[PDB]
Amino acid sequence: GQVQMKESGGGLVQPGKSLKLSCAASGFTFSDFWMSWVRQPSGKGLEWVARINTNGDTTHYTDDMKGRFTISRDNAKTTLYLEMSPLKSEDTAMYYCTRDRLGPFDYWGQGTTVTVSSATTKGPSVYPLAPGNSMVTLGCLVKGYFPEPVTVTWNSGSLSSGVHTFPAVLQSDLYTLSSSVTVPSSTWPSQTVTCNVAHPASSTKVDKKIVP
Amino acid sequence: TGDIVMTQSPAFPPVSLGDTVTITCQASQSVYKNLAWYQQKPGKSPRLLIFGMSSLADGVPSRFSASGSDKQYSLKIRGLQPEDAAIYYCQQHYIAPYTFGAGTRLEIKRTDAAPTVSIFPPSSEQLTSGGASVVCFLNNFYPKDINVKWKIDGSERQNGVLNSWTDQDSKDSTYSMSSTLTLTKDEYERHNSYTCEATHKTSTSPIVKSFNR
Amino acid sequence: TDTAHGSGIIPMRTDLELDFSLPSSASYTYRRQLQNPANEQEKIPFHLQISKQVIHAEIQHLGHWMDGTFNLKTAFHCYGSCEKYAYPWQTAGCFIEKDYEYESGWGCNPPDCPGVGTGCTACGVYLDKLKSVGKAFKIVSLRYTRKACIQLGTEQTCKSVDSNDCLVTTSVKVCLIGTVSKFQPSDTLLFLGPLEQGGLIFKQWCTTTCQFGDPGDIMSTPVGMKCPELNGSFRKKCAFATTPVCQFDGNTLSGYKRMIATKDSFQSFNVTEPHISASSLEWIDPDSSLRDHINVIVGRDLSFQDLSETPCQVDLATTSIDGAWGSGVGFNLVCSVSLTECSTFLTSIKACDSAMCYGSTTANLLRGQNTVHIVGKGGHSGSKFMCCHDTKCSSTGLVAAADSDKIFDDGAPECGISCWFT
Ligand SMILES: *[C@@H]1O[C@H](CO)[C@@H](O)[C@H](O)[C@H]1NC(C)=O
Repeated sequence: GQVQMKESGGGLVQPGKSLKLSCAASGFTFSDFWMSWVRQPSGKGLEWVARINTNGDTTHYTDDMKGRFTISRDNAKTTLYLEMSPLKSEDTAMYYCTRDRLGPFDYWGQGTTVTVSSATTKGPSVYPLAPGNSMVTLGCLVKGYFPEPVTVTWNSGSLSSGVHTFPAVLQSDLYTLSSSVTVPSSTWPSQTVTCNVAHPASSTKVDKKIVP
Repeated sequence: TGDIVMTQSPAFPPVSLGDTVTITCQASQSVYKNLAWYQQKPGKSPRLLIFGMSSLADGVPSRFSASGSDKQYSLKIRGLQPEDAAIYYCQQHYIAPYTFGAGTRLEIKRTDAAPTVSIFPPSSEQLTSGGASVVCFLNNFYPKDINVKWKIDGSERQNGVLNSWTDQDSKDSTYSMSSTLTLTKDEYERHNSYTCEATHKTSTSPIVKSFNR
Repeated sequence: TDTAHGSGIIPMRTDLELDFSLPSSASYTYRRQLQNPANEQEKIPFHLQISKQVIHAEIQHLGHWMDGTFNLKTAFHCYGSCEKYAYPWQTAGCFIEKDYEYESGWGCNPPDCPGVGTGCTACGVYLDKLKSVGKAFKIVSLRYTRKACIQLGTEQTCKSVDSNDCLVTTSVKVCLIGTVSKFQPSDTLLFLGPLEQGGLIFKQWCTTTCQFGDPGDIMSTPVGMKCPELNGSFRKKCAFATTPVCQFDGNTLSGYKRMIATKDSFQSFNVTEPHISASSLEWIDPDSSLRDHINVIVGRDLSFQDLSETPCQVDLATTSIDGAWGSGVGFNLVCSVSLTECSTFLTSIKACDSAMCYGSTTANLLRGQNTVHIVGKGGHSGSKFMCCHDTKCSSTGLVAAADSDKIFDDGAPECGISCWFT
């Protein structure tokens, strides 16, 4: 019924190593559409990368990546793949698997981040922010992590209203961001407000209860 | 390269809510009908809006429309809403390579709102790391032009501060800002009071929120 | 026994460039003999075979077009409100209701209900007899492909040339650059019956604001029914001491009825060899309403020495004939072509006589015996038709007693007036 596509296989690789990205599609006939990969840098325009036909005998690439990228598909499992040769620092972007209609792309996935740097993974640190009325606000600080991204939720994600996740700032190979939530004064500290932070690369999962 | 260039004009002035807006997309060559419009909300993935230069994509509200003459196309929106305030792209698919555009971001014009300021002292868990970080939140204000300033015992401090800004909200069309003054424990134990001031056009008098140690 | 029925000999002093405008349902056959400018007796064959146009259209399944019948009913109540009771039209497939809530005066009132501002007059327009009449698709993108084969000396190469691809070899290059098309994106193709019967083309197919009577008003989408609104307004016609009836002065005929009424005002099209999937619709247009621009270029560095060692020998013999030599009846000739010293060789055989050649047939011969049929129209009473290659023909021929969407261009000099009415 519904069309759903999810990317996976991204992260951090060294400048000169290989990496293969995967993308699982469901909800439509995977063996009847042309597939394509489209990446986008941090705050830049979209850039078409590759394209594959139904069976796999015709593959279109860009004049830049001459034999560096290799797109493939598996119709038995309805999966799309993108194998990459030793990468460079100019390939750091977020890759989307799209349903190419010989031209426009009518469906886009979530997208995975691919980072090509010579840095090492670093574990984050979650710090609660206690007040120091009418509508109280609380904070949750995630300091010193690498690389992007992270996931911040409140009470298993059932606090979407009044939430504010702020863009991180890069400080010499170390990111850090903060989240802000607003709840009525009758709920806190009457109820336990929990901040959930997740970091995929470092396999970090921290749940902190905000207390005065 | 001998590819077609899709000139998309950025920096569009803000428009009021509920009115009619029109974005243009110029082409270096006539592609005649092979034009698609996309929408990329802040943080989310792109979304196909219009294909074939006149055909609405599935799941797109009826208040969207597109047309255009030779190498000069437009995208019209009637009855603006706070949701569809994002970046829009145009793609041609007449001849290879199928190139994209630059991107045009909208901005809903609302009434001026006062920022909800708040300050937070460093936590006990952060003190174990050896450093201190004071957080000052400024949520739900308009417009985006705002200034922040830190005071340590009345003295001005404009170094070691890291601040970031959020895009326009898709629910109330407001902005937000988070500033963080990072110091060490050796310096944090020397002073007593810390103040976070803010200057916005909603009031010439700067709002003040401080705390003692 | 050979006869001067050769192909066009072209000296290769300069490069050979060609531009073609192939019709939609047309197959071209261009063949010559490239001559070495350093030796008159050194010639190599050059064959160019281009197939028909294959139209690939990524489409969007709009669903089924439904046809219904207009119906109007009226419901009156003395007390209460219009949003209190139910009506038989509210449970139909498509229905639009306009009610005059609390508008009960006295001039429109029946003999019963001596009240004012307390009744309810509801009017319901519904559609019944909903039956599918055709299938609709919306064009998202277009693609045109043609399969081309070249034969130069002893080399043979084939490829499916797209718009973003070219058949490029060491000496020949075939590109597909432009395509004049009758179809373009954002068009709506409607098939009333099966695919092979063709369909119609609609540009203003309603999508957002559909009204009863427009092309695409009632649609059977896979998600569910998509009912349109009406083109008109309601009114309450009433008399003294009578129940108020409801009138609707608007459009009554459905969208399918008006389409059948003015069907001649829409664009029609045919399809041949159709292939439809969940995402595409491939077919060959037989109306010859599309033109493809093909550029062919052969360099003059052919290296006539390499393409001369062990050429393709071809022997043939006429073995059967069937038909008449009359201009309109036609005859069928059977040739036994024997290809030697080559695995595969692309050429064409012609059915010629002492003077002219009334037919041709292109075939990719294999090493050994090959049976080739040639259709021809024309000839005279004493015309002894024979099978013929470039120059060599069969030893004997046969005599008779008492379009095809192919194009042949071999550059042969046709007979003048001496072969007309003889
Ligand atoms: C489709 O084929 C029929 C066969 O008689 C022909 O009359 C008609 O003109 C064709 N359609 C078009 C658009 O040429």
